[PDB]
Amino acid sequence: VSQRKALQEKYAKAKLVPIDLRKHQEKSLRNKLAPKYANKLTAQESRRHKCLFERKFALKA
Amino acid sequence: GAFTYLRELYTKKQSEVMRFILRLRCWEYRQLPELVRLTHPSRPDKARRMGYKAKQGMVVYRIRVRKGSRRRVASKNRQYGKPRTHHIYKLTPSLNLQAIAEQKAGKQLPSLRLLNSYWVNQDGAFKYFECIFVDPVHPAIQHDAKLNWICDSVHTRREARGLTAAGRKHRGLSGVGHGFRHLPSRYADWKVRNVFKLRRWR
Amino acid sequence: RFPKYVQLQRQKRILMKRLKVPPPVNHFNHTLGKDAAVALFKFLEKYRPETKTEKKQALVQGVKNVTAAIESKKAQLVIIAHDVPIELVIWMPALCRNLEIPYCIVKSKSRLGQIVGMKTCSCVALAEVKPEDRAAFTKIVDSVNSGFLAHYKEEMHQWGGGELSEKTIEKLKA
Amino acid sequence: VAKNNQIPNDHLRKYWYHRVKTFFDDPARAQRRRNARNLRAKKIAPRPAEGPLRPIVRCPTVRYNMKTRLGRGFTPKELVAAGFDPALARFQGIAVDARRAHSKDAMVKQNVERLQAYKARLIKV
Amino acid sequence: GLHSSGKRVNFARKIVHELVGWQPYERHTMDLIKIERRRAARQFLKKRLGTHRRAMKKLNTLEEVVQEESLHH
Amino acid sequence: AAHKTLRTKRILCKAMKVNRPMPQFIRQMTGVRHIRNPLTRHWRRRKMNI
RNA sequence: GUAGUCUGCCAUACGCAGGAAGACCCGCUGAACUGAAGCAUCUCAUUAAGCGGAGGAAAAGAAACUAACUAGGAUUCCCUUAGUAAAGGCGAUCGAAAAGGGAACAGCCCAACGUCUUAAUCCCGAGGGAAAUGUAGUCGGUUCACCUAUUGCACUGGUC
RNA sequence: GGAUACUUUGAGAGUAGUGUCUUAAGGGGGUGGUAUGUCCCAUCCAAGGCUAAAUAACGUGAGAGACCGAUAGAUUACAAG
RNA sequence: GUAUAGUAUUAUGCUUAC
RNA sequence: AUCAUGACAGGUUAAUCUUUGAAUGCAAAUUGCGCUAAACUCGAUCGAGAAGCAUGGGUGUGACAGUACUACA
Repeated sequence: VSQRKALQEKYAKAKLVPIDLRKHQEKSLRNKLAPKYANKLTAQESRRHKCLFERKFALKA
Repeated sequence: GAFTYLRELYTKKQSEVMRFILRLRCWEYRQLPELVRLTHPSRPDKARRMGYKAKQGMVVYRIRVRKGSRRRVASKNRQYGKPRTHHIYKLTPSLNLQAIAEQKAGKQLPSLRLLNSYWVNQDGAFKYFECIFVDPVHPAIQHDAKLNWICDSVHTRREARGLTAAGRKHRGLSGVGHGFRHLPSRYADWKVRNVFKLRRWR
Repeated sequence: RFPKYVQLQRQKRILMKRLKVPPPVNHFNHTLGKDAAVALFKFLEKYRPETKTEKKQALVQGVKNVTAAIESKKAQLVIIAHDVPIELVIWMPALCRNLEIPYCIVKSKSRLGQIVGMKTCSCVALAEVKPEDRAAFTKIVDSVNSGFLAHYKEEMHQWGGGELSEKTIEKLKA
Repeated sequence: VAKNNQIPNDHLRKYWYHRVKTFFDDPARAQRRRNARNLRAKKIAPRPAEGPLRPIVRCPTVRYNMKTRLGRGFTPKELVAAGFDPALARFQGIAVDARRAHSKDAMVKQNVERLQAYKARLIKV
Repeated sequence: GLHSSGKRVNFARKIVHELVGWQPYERHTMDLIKIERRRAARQFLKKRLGTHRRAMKKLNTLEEVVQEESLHH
Repeated sequence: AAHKTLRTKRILCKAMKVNRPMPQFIRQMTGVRHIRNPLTRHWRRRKMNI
């Protein structure tokens, strides 16, 4: 653990880390893409969402 | 524009200009192996109808299916049981030949999502089909809102489960109306009708 | 000896000569000569499209965009690469015959690449031209009309057909 | 077959006894439904949970010409007459249906007055 | 208005048809119209094209093609 | 035997060190009685089939 | 000879595939016992076993749909229609759909085609690469109406 | 889409699918449950794609009972696959 | 597929398909 | 080991993780037969251990093959 905490600091904040120092996780959760990419909006869709967003409303008593 | 003319040229396959071009291609395809990769698709216009867009990750593969129907499997041509089911040769496959084309190409290439296929050529022996594939892990397809639905794990091997355009034809999912009422799935619908239901109050 | 793909290349070249070719596909075979074809590129060379980083902060250069110019009737003349799927450019000639646009059919697709700044191109056309030039352009438009005058008289009922070997010809004369 | 009973008509020649479906879920199913629509109406707040608003609509065949039921959604014609934006009216809590165009003049006058009563006392946060 | 009114697609149908030409069964049908066997010719098209209303459209097309050659010849 | 392989010899080792009486101190610990060692055998009576 | 391309094969850098499980789900393949008091069509059954493939659900889904009205309006499921219309050595048996009531309710966009946009696009991290065999974008123009911020996913233990 | 062959359906001069051969049109085409031509009226625009919720659950993991009480209840209340 | 003799079809050459 | 420098059959997470197995350096009824730029670690320039090296396909990078296409000689 004296090795690993020192040796992780060398490779942390850098692209393509070693396999030992990657976190464990599941197979399914790695290969499932990050929710920004799934949820990102088309240039048609984003421009209409300027106006047609899910706005709040209510009724009078 | 330009791909008006490619469409309207390809309508008239049986003509001296077009029949010449298809024979030269079909000569080349007989010498090469069964499943083989292309750099770019032989029919650009027809590719984009079925969902091809020329960027990194999108891959194209020709494949060769044998014409004619598939015979029954028996040991020494023996048939048993009731004589209504004694045929060997007059069978036809329930799958289309496009489906059998895609389903061969699926078995050879896992790690690779079939978008769709289409027809390129035929002779006496074989049909030829040009399957579009996608590498879903590649950043260009991982990005882009229009295409990245493929990257989800629900769409792993569509050709096996019959969710291609050719897949939806055999399943009879290509029509709406009185004829097509029975076939969610042909099977799913059958089960609902046949389940025996015992309500709690009777 | 020859690793199949080498054997296919050669057989494909010979098999195109041996068959009765259709006339429209055949018309593609005729091409501008190296006297005139060198001159034509200079006009194109002068009008070469811009590269990236040569950007700050002319020429129509593709099958889809060239058909827009031809059907608008903006194109002064068209250039077509001699070889490409042949389906894409077969009708370039049928359009330019109909609407009375003059057109080359220039050899190599790759050199139309080099002048534009890609690996391939298959299609070039000029819309506006330049006041500074124009004079150079007329000479080339006259050279294409007068040069291809030989061909399109022949080509419409021409079949570039069976060349029929050397060793086959010896057996016939027996 | 014996005695004076009616012909024996039991559709029980298939193996029905493998494909049995008992409904002991039903009162637990009622709560799975019910706990969903409460976890809806908190998240939907401050918007009204009984919505979205839907048109009054005559049923088709000869033996239901009398009766009138809830439809799917208002026409783009009926919204514009009432004073609404067809695309945006989905997010104001009014269901919209582009397809329906056999509704004659009498049932339009209901559904315009139906939307006006909504738009009279709709307000915005 | 919102109708197509097809100029540009139908212009493309002309010049491809001029370039490619006629298909084997249409040439066989045109030969039967030259001989004056119009009734046998429509039976030939009905087998090929399948239905009656498909076939009678193609005759009314192909009769106009042969009557264009009457002015030329 | 002789001429046994090594992984054959590994099994025959484990088959003879496992063959023994159960220890006395488990009956003293757990207080259960009448537990026999299941992998006891005799060479003549029961063959291994390995 | 060299300089581009096209096609093929080899080597290498970086992430991916396989195997488990399989009640439910999707696509193929496919019996016979049995019933018809025999048996061959029919039935058991588009079932069992077999082959191939997914997910926490799957599949379906936004009209080449119903209808004939005082008209409905994506898909799925429950009730009823209905043991009916129909099928059938018209024997044994088999057997739906629209409408009606209810649960839930959400719509979207490529292709080409706008005969326009100087690739205006994307990946890699000062510049390389893909792409014109086509990536990206709202059809153009006038004129009144009007809308302005929230929405998904994520949520912890202890004491008395 | 057509002819023909096989499987399939309540679908009946073909409900759906598939083989073989054949193969359209686009001021036009599909559907309206009896084949075929023919005149009206009505209703939709195929051959590309994505999409939550209601729904299923003889597998695996972690409160209830008018059930069984050691020949019962699971093959197994125990050093049991 | 193709070239030539003769009664759309018969005859015997061609090779590049096969 | 006791008012804590905190007992242990408590519960997580992270290390370590033998021979195997999709099993993946090539095999296998065998503890058989290989290969490697640096770095790592003992070993005193040069040995060993440790750790690498599979097939298939994707994008990039490089190299080779061709009387395939083309221009300039």
